[PDB]
Amino acid sequence: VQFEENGRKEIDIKKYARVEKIPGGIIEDSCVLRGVMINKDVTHPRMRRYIKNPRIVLLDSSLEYKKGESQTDIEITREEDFTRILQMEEEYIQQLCEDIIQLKPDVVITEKGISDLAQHYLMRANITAIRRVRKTDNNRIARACGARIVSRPEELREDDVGTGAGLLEIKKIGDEYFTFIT
Amino acid sequence: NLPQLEMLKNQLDQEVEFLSTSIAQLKVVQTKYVEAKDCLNVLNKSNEGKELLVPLTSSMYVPGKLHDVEHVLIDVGTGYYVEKTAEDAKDFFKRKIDFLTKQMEKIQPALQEKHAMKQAVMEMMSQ
Amino acid sequence: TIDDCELVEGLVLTQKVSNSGITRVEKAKIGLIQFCLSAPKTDMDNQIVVSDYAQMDRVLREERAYILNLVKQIKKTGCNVLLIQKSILRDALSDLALHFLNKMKIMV
Amino acid sequence: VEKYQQLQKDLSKSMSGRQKLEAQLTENNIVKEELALLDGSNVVFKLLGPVLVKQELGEARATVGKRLDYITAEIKRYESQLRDLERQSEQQRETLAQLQQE
Amino acid sequence: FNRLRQEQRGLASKAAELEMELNEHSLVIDTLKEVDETRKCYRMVGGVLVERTVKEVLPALENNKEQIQKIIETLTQQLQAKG
Amino acid sequence: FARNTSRITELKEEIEVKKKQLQNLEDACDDIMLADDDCLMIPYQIGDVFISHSQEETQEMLEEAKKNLQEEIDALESRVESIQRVLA
Amino acid sequence: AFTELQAKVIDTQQKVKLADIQIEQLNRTKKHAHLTDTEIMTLVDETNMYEGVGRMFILQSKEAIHSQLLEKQKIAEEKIKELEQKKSYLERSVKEAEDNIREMLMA
Amino acid sequence: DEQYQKYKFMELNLAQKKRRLKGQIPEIKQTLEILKYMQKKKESTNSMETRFLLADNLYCKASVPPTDKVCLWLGANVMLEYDIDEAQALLEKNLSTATKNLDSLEEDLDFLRDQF
Amino acid sequence: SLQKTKMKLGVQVVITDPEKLDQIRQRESDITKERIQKILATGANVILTTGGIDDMCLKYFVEAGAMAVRRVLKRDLKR
Repeated sequence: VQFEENGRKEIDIKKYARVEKIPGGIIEDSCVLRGVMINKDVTHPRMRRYIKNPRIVLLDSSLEYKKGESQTDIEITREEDFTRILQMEEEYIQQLCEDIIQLKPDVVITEKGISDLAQHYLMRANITAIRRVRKTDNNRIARACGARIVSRPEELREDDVGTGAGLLEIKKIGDEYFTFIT
Repeated sequence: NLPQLEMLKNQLDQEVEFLSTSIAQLKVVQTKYVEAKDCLNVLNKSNEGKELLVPLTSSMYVPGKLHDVEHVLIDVGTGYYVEKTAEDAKDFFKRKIDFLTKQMEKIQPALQEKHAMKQAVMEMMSQ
Repeated sequence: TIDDCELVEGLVLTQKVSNSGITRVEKAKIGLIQFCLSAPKTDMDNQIVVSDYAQMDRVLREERAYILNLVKQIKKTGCNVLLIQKSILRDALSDLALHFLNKMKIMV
Repeated sequence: VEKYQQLQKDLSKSMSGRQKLEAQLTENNIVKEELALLDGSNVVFKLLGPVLVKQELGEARATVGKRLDYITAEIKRYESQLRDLERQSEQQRETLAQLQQE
Repeated sequence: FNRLRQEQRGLASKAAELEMELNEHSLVIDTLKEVDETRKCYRMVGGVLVERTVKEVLPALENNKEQIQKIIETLTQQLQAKG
Repeated sequence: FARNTSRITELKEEIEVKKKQLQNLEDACDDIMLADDDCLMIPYQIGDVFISHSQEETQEMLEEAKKNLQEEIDALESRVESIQRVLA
Repeated sequence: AFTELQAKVIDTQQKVKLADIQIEQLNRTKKHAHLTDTEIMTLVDETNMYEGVGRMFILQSKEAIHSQLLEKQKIAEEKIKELEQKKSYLERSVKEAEDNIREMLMA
Repeated sequence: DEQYQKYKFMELNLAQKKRRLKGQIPEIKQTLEILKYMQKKKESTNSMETRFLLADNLYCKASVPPTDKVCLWLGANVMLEYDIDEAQALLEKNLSTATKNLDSLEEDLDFLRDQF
Repeated sequence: SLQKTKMKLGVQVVITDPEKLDQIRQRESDITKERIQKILATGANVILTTGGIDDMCLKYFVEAGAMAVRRVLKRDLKR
């Protein structure tokens, strides 16, 4: 871990890594995962796992279906407006997620809320989204998968976001499954 | 620190409850206008002049044919007159309802938006 | 500036009057005032409930006639501009009475 | 505290009337503002109780304008009582505190 | 306190409101019993105004009590369920 | 028992408002006698009904309301004065 | 900090308290509509009849009663199906957000 | 002791009764004298253009013949119509006699409750 | 900085159009052909642009010759 640099190969503080708190298993065979690893949130796998689809992508976009874009407005007043708003949100979210196909990820990383109309498009496109990651995790996966953290999509392309094949497994040490970016 | 804040939280709760009574007032003010909109459809259906059974104060009913849609009337202000004309009685009290409903939006939108901070104060009070 | 200072006969004072032909008046009759030009005032500005929506109108419609008689008396006095005393020890002045006394070209 | 409570009561009974007049005024403003331009569909009369008399727009305008001036004057009256209350809140409230202290 | 209080209050009120409705439907019977609702009359049921001889009023005004009575008795017995 | 205030204050205020209403009714009578004094059409209300027919027929209820107000209200003013004097 | 994310999850709970109210209001009003429909189907057996909004009664014939017992109840019907197609959306909005917040944010 | 609190509670829960009762009294008055003063003579005389309530905010012009028919409701289910002479006879008791008991159960009840 | 994404001013996503949501950037890129014609008429053959402009957007001006240079910052802008 020296690709991050200030003129020359230089690693930053332990925050650039992350410890793990499994009470189960045995201390005699404990080790450290090759790459980034997501914990203390994952307990069951996504509905598509053990598949290998390259070029991991990561976002911080408020991709939730709502009245506004980054904020929630007052309750709907024009009762007919909902029919229009559902279609406009569907088209808008699909247009945003179209450029996710430019990378064809297996796991989408979203700090803000991934949305069901986005996740339906992703599963139709054989893509999955992991949600509720921390701020440091954005940089963690960005470095691990060979990407820069980008807030909102369509500013992404292969070998500049993500490198190589996305090969991830979710398995349990103890009673809880954990996401392992292997 | 904590004790004085908890003591004043009772006054905060009482003012929030007063504003909650205000929003209950908000739910109870729409009525007059909502049955006004419901009674819209009577006007156009009876513009030839038609027999009506109508209340006198609240509890009385007396038969009588409505006529003269050209001076249908609404009360306003300190004793001023709103003489609704015939064509208005068919179609234009729809926009009059639109404006009364606009005042109804002064009630619901423009007061729920400022009671958003009321609910925010409720959420903050947990600290 | 400093050089534009001057000696002035009579009086010069800050603005009060508006929309009363404020451009200029010849032989402006100036009248001192130390008496009220508004509705009577008490614990409230009225002697009835401030929520008697139908009633303040029906009483101040003749209170307006009263202040109109006052300003008409000022007119028959022959005034052109008025000189009103310090305010705090007195009730305020009704700006509508000012509006009426404007139309026959009298300032305050 | 006597003076603070008296000024609080004055504030309350002035603001109740001010708020009720605001509640009716928010409606009369619009009603009259389209009424001044929708002539023919409505015509100005006075419903002064259980009777009707033909009425002209100008005296209604004068009435609403002097409502506005009256209520603004009442607003400054109320807010002056507010400064009076906050001024008494120091010393008229220290009246008891200083007698309990010494 | 609260986790029991609001549950009991809601389950009581859900039929206390219908008990008040039965109170209204029982105080309304005075017209039929003594005010002589027997002639040819323009009877209304809310929203509708029927000119009919009042034959159905007795079954209609008994069918509401025959249900709401057992509803309110069930509420009264449910009040004793847990203390 | 010094119950006078609880039994005279409301009567005084209601007599005052009824006198104001009677004065306003007299003002309305005067107004219909000079403002919109047109014989041909005049909406005049008896309870919950307009009839735009009465010009001189308006007094048929103007006097009725006048006396039914004034006699009852000054009789009840004597009543509240009686409530005052029975205690003092 | 997680304070604003916690604000969002409490906002989702507030939206749940919106959801239950917005479905229960319409299901009670629909029950009232069914009661009115049963009453109107019962009372059509007689002819000389009046309807209105309560504050008035307009005379008609029987075919007008047949027309009115359908033309407004069918609007309430189309509106109830609108409110299921809205409630499903908003209940998805609250429930899936819960599914992705409760076992996720505690990390 | 508890005397003050219970006295205030009784005063409140009886003043609410006062407010409610003199709440329904004015409109039942109106029901009596409006009809008995205008209609009983003029409507029985000749048919005129009239004003009737369409709603409590929508007021519509009307005309009435000598219909002389009146209807009373005490609830959402039970109706009876009457002539223009017996209707006021049945209505006049409902206030003229009702005031004597309800208001004596108000004025005299207050006189007692000042000690009760 | 013309962008496919709402990182800078001028880009919006509230529009209710599956096309316009994307081709607002394309329309702006086609309009900027007028701007590069203007800079060529003034005398410039390269235009520098602050951060947030897409490299594919730079291609549009590279093809026309009036190429665009990315990554100039606020201190560069003020200088």
